[PDB]
Amino acid sequence: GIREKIKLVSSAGTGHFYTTTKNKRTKPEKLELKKFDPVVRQHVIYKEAKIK
Amino acid sequence: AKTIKITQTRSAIGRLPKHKATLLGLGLRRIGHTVEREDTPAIRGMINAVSFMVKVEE
Amino acid sequence: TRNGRDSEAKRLGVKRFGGESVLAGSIIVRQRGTKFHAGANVGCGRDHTLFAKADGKVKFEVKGPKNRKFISIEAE
RNA sequence: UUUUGUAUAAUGGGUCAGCGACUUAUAUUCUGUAGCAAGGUUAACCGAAUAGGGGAGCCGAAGGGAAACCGAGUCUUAACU
RNA sequence: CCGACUUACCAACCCGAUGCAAACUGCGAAUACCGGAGAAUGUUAUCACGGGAGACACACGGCGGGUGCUAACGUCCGUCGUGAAGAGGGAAACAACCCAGACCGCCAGCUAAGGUCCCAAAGUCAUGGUUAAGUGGGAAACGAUGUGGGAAGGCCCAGAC
RNA sequence: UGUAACGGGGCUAAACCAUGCACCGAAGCUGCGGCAGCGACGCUUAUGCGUUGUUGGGUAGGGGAGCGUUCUGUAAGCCUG
RNA sequence: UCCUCCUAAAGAGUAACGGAGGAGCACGAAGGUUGGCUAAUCCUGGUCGGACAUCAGGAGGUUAGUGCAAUGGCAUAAGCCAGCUUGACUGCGAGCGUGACGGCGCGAGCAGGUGCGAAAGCAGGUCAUAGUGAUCCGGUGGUUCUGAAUGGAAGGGCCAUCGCUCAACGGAUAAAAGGUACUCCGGGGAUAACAGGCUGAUACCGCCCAAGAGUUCAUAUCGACGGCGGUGUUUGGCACCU
RNA sequence: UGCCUGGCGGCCGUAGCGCGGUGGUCCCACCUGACCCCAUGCCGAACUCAGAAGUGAAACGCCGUAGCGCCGAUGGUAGUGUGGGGUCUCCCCAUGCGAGAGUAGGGAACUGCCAGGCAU
Repeated sequence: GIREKIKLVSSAGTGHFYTTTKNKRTKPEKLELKKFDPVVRQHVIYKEAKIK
Repeated sequence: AKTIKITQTRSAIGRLPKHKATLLGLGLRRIGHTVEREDTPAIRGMINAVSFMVKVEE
Repeated sequence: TRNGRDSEAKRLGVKRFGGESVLAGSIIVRQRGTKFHAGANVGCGRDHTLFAKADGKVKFEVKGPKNRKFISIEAE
């Protein structure tokens, strides 16, 4: 179970976040995707952050 | 109406559940009990189903 | 020994047989592969489950050049 | 009595007489019965007193939601066919 | 280097013929299961809600099997019957096998399984065969001019054994 | 331990096979009389009464209806030298 | 604890310290869409090149491949290649399947917004089935929902999520190994040791065929390779009696 | 209404291979050329565009042919539900259902809609 879990924080300034897993040894670069933000009701860019 | 007489000739103690249900469908209740039923394919099939223990006279 | 393990039964098989009136969305058969293929008014779910899309009576038939078993929902 | 199963060579009793085991208090649910009925009922207490007074309270006729809140509607959801 | 022939040797693929498989299927039942329609029968036998349970050690017999030695009144499942929780009659006796389900009384009748010489109720019943071992009234591989019935075959009054 | 592998006596059928007709045989079924439960049906229901089907083996257990015993009211009544 | 086949008796389900194998992961592409393609193996020819690299043609028709075990699928490909992308969306869900329950699983369609495609349409993860942990307590972010006189706040709620090889995997606690012949109590022949019972693998004693040993000659006496029984008789098997 | 060709089906081998023959007026296929539209992990082979000099050689369609594949009775066999029986590891009887394999045999598809070309 080397694949550890992370969270994708929205760029819209709202505190919303998705959650998923990634292999930090073979993909060191950050993750960026367009996901739906239900607070603003628009598809915004989500950026990878520390799960904490 | 072309009826026939069915008479139970053997006990239903050790018989199958389906056999007991067939006997109840025919209306037989004990050994020697005779009932009169219509001569239809359904009654004929029930008789043939439990033919070893009933006797039909026509 | 080393042969004591087994898995729980998945309760597969045909759940609604031919000529049975069903409501829309009801499962007809739970299968592993595509043993039966979806016909008219029947959809194929994520795990290859064939489900009715409209109310009617189930119809089994053999069709296609590969003699595949199709399930369709006859109009009612 | 216990058992799948006991004449069992499985348990108990020598015999007789007396005594010996689902009760009592307080709460809760269901059934029957009696009173009153969208109402029913009082507890401590007063009282020469199982009467009468006492409605402090409890249950019911409204519910939804975690809640503010709304209400024959309410919750989810930005909003529900 | 190429190679040379044949040698009671093994042998891929393919072709023909013949088997085996629970974890093989180009085939494939009977049953069982689900649904629809119809008639008859059954004291709603069916389902839902509420009050009270008990039970979660099962046993044998038939059929389909795993495991064991195709051992066990062995063990574990499916399904039915019986016992559990069920008396009566039969199998000598014998919860589980066969016949059959006890509301009570009768010094009445007919039958089931099983029987009919005596214990002990009922045929020393009728017709035609078989057995000579008390076989019936416990058992196998194998051995034998025991004996009854049937269809052929080889040698034979140019003489068979 | 004693015949001890028909239950026994005994049987050349009183064994076996095939056919047929009798009879015995159970708390099964039928007859007669009696008690009780549940459904149809009708009475003028004493709210249970004719007929009528049909049911009545039973452990754990569930439901219903009772007998009898001591004490209290009825009861300073009633029975009893 | 979970997954696949058989046992499993042609619907479902079904046990054993039954027969065989796997899982406690992986993937920002190995997911979505559009467009395109067809393997395994063998023969022939060809420089290093070889039984086997890459090339051309033929036979073959999925015996190949699927991220991994097995089963069921798959050519319209679910298998392989390329372009663009995040539907690995948020709130819901008619109606079913499977569970005693907790729960687990399939699902068209509605609303907003998105990707691919000209479009019809497809997309709520991966061909499907393993890849997992209830609750309590505590941590982080968002939201006046709540806030014990009032206004805040602390704490609590809701939404999103984290921390258990709690692996004895429905988890007794955050936290736990041994001896008793010094023993002791409540029970069970529900369960072992002795003996009895059923059976006879094992043990013992016979019998069937006869290659051979016996100078020649199977059967005077033995008898290989094999076969069929008897006794209850050793060690057992079962747990029916105590 | 007759033949041939093309497109979309019904059906999924009695419909599929193999062998021999045959077809170009139209249709279809190979064919000619590639600045352009578009394309090759190289290549106008595929995909794409602009066309008609040549050929039915390949492919494809049609016809014939039993060397295969395929379909397939009747009868018998195996299995089995119910009841009964035996010498009970396995069978038999009454009754109902009844295969698989194999045998005789069948078999070179049949059909619907539209369009084009040639004859009536």
